[PDB]
Amino acid sequence: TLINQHILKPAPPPTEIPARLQVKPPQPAAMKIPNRPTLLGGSAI
Amino acid sequence: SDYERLMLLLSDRFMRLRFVEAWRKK
Repeated sequence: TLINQHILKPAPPPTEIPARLQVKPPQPAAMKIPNRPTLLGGSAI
Repeated sequence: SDYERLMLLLSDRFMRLRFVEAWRKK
């Protein structure tokens, strides 16, 4: 058995839209291998 | 050549060998 936590309350944190772009075709393309951990949400044009 | 200038939008287009040839010497 295990005793579990609970969700608190509707708390709203919105994200924001950053500005840069990238081209680089290698797998790391940043600091490490996976990409959806290291890609900025939704970027501005 | 403004077709190529349109077809290249958002393209934006040996130092790490230097810092490893010293450590391969050591």
